Amino acid sequence: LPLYGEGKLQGPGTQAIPGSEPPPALDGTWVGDVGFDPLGFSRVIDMRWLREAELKHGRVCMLAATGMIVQDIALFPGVTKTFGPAKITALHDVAVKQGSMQQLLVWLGFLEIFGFVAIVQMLQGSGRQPGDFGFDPLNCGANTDTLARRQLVELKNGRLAMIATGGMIHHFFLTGKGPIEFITT
Amino acid sequence: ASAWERFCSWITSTDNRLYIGWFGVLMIPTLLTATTVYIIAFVAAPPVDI
Amino acid sequence: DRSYAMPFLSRPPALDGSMAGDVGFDPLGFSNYFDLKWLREAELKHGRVCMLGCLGFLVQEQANLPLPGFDNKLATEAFFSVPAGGLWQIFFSLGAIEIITNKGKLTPGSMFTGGRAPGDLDFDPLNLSVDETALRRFELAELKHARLAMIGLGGMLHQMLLTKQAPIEQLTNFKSL
Amino acid sequence: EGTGEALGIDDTRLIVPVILIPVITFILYAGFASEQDNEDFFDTYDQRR
Amino acid sequence: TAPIVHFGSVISLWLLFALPVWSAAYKAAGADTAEWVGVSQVTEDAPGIGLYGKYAPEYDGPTFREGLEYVLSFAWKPPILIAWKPRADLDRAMMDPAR
Amino acid sequence: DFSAAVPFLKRPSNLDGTLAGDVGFDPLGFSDVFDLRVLREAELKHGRFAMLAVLGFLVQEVYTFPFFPKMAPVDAHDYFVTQGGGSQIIFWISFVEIFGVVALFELIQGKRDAGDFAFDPLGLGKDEATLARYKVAEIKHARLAMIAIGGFIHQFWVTKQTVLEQLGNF
Amino acid sequence: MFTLKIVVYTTVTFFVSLFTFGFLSNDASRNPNRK
Ligand code: KC2
Ligand SMILES: CC1=C(C#C/C(C)=C/C=C/C(C)=C/C=C/C=C(C)/C=C/C=C(\C)C#CC2=C(C)C[C@@H](O)CC2(C)C)C(C)(C)C[C@H](O)C1
Ligand SMILES: CC1=C(C#C/C(C)=C/C=C/C(C)=C/C=C/C=C(C)/C=C/C=C(\C)C#CC2=C(C)C[C@@H](O)CC2(C)C)C(C)(C)C[C@H](O)C1
Ligand SMILES: CC1=C(C#C/C(C)=C/C=C/C(C)=C/C=C/C=C(C)/C=C/C=C(C)/C=C/C2=C(C)CCCC2(C)C)C(C)(C)C[C@H](O)C1
Ligand SMILES: CC1=C(C#C/C(C)=C/C=C/C(C)=C/C=C/C=C(C)/C=C/C=C(C)/C=C/C2=C(C)CCCC2(C)C)C(C)(C)C[C@H](O)C1
Ligand SMILES: CC1=CCCC(C)(C)[C@H]1/C=C/C(C)=C/C=C/C(C)=C/C=C/C=C(C)/C=C/C=C(C)/C=C/C1=C(C)CCCC1(C)C
Repeated sequence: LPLYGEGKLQGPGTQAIPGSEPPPALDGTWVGDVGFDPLGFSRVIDMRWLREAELKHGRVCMLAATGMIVQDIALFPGVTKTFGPAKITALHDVAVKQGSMQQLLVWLGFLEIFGFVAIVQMLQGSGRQPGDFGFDPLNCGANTDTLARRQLVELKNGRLAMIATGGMIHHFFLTGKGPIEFITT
Repeated sequence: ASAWERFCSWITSTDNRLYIGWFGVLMIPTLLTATTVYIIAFVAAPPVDI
Repeated sequence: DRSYAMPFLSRPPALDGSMAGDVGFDPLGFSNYFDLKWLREAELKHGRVCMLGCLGFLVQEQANLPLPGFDNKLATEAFFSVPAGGLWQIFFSLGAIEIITNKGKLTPGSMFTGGRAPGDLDFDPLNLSVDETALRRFELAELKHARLAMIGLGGMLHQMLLTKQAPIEQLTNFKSL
Repeated sequence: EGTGEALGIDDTRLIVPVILIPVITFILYAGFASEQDNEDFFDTYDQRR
Repeated sequence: TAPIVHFGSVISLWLLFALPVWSAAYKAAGADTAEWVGVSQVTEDAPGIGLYGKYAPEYDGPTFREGLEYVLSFAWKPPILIAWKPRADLDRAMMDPAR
Repeated sequence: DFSAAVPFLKRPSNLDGTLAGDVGFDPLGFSDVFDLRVLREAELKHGRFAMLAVLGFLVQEVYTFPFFPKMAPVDAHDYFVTQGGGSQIIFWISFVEIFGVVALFELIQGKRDAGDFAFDPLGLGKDEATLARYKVAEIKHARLAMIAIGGFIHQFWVTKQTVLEQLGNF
Repeated sequence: MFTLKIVVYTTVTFFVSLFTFGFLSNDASRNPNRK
């Protein structure tokens, strides 16, 4: 798994925190490794679980950010009748009573049972890498060098989407406005 | 070499001044209760509507 | 020569790697003064009770036999609703198995005379542990869940007593104070 | 009195001692019993303790 | 001769046949695959992991009665106040008069 | 020969000078009568209590938690001895102090250093040199906070003015 | 009244259980002619 940009991004000789050195778990092989782990979470918890959690959070939060934006730009027909005008976290409470969120929980949990099995199997030497669920129907990750880059994009956009979703939700708590309405203020 | 075995040996011991044994386990408390209540009721007890 | 769980304290001499739950934590040092086989058996037995007890708190609380005195969610107050008759015939069922599993040997001076390892009543229908590594990881998992479920039934029960609300209900209502 | 309760047990509390104290005594007796040679014998009584 | 007793009777025979059936299903197959192993997130270098799998530690220490007397000793003679007994090496028995 | 802190007095014998913040100050001479390690542990524990108390005294005055009512620090003890929390805090302190007793028994046999509990959760003073400087800083700040907590509380009693208030208006 | 009842039940059960499991503990062997 050669690292794209090894030397400028995600590789040795690029250590983020200049004064401090990184934990011994943070080797030069992992993706998006800028040598950043001040609180030292890596020595305690296995890196495979940690990258699984990072990729799961990033993939969930990219969907969450794009949902919070698209829900403002457009809405599926009929949601405005059942759900009244209802933004990020109020819509959660309304949709829980509606029962849609139960279905989301049921089916995402059904998928996460096999996600749990995959995490277990990787942690007992199945050879699977973190976040690799074999999902590439369009065959866009076939080329290896493009896959390398797309991995760091996935990590970095996941991080950016995590911070973004935190922003949108707490801006909603402040003003009670969505992303599009909040930016035009 | 077990606590119950030692207890049974002590109860069935021929070395106690007064033998207890398993029948004594039932006799001594019952007889002592009867003696105590009889003494207390004989020295002091209100009249009884026989 | 210092306990891992209690850095400040020195390691209990008895506590050791061989046990499978050892992290050096015996600050009192009971180990020094009781059969550690007996202590481990007691730990695993209490935990095996509590592991079922917490789920019971939870399942009884949501589903229940449709029998007439069997339906009362607050478990604390449920023990008495179902008749002691039933609770006694179950207590007697656990007695049978106590003596069945322990094979009559059920005192500290007799329990392990047959060579039975502590905490094993020879039960292993599934999740086989013939793999020592698997046995080694599963025993730590069992001990951690035993220890956690102890805290659990404790909280669930004392808490159900505190607010007369079963587990799931209490927190959702979470009437505080 | 004269009500017909089984073993006089009118309160359910009374059962806790009545069932448990034999069980603790049974547990203490089991340590004795498990230590004995429990094979059969052809005699009027067992001379092995 | 009731419909529900028949139902309970089928389930009783199910519970009775479960152990002879599934215990043997376990016996023949089992999890002796040499890959069935529990997996956890924390690094296994320091999980307080069990060593030697089942471990039974031979025991020849104080009797159970003596043990409960030790535990009774927590209230009868705890180790608290002994810290404030005088300096036990020599108390400066040769404390120089100047000091 | 003679303590630098008290030049007219002679240097207390057991106070050789190894422990942090040791300036040979023991006029009454408790070190000669008792183990210095036990006294050092008592000093560190009381001083840590006092440092937390001194910080909390001011943090309560500037900010009392919204779920709790607003009372000056001293007026609070009496409130929470009934609210319930008082019990919870003193309960947990006793829980930790039982293992403190175990650690003291270790200390008596010399298996543990005085005032040491391996608490560097974030590896602050992991440098040998720094741990020294920190040990000196810890003992001084503790010795100061012992005075500060007593002043704060005793001032409230003589003058109903949370320190911040009093300082504002004498 | 109930407290006295349960205390008496405790005492009676204790002594009856001692009698029961004591005579059940191979009492026939406790004779001077054994072995
Ligand atoms: C796993 C444990 C367990 C076992 C192995 C077991 C076996 C048997 C057998 C087998 C030989 C018989 C024949 C039998 C019979 C009865 N059982 Mg029992 N039973 C167990 C558990 C419970 C529970 C939880 C309850 C219960 C009850 C009753 C009643 C009610 C009589 C009444 O009250 O009219 C009767 C007649 C209920 C009760 O007594 O209360 C309503 C009750 O709640 N049982 N039970
Ligand atoms: C053994 C074995 C087998 C098996 C098996 C089986 C059936 C195993 C079953 C195991 C079970 C049921 C385990 C349950 C554990 C529960 C825990 C740790 C709960 C913790 C709760 C906590 C900390 C809490 C809390 C709370 C409290 C107190 C307050 C509340 O307000 C909130 C909250 C609710 C959060 C098989 C058959 C495969 C065969 C094999 O050969 C051997
Ligand atoms: C001269 C001399 C010597 C000496 C000496 C000296 C000067 C000794 C001085 C010792 C002193 C000043 C000790 C002070 C201890 C204070 C503590 C433990 C405070 C705890 C506070 C708590 C728990 C609290 C609280 C609270 C807070 C904060 C928030 C409130 O809402 C609630 C509440 C009120 C409960 C030496 C050493 C040489 C010996 C020599 O021979 C003679
Ligand atoms: C739906 C719902 C609810 C809800 C809710 C939810 C889901 C709430 C919360 C959501 C999320 C996504 C929170 C994210 C918070 C992120 C933070 C604070 C980022 C910090 C960044 C830092 C420190 C930056 C660090 C740094 C960066 C990047 C750059 C510089 C270096 C460094 C310092 C390392 C409720 C609770 C209202 C209930 C309701 O009934 C239902
Ligand atoms: C009563 C009570 C409570 C309480 C309480 C509490 C928390 C009480 C706390 C009291 C404290 C901590 C008092 C401290 C006094 C310190 C003194 C006198 C130091 C003098 C040092 C000097 C002169 C140093 C001298 C010096 C020396 C030696 C060396 C250097 C030179 C020099 C500086 C000159 C409540 C609030 C909980 C309510 C409850 O209902 C009951
Ligand atoms: C009363 C009642 C009601 C209804 C049924 C019935 C009548 C039979 C009766 C039954 C009562 C029963 C079953 C009671 C059982 C009591 C139980 C399970 C109590 C549990 C108590 C548990 C407690 C404290 C746990 C506290 C643990 C603590 C701090 C641990 C601290 C810690 C330790 C030890 C090491 C690591 C650090 C950490 C985590 C801080």
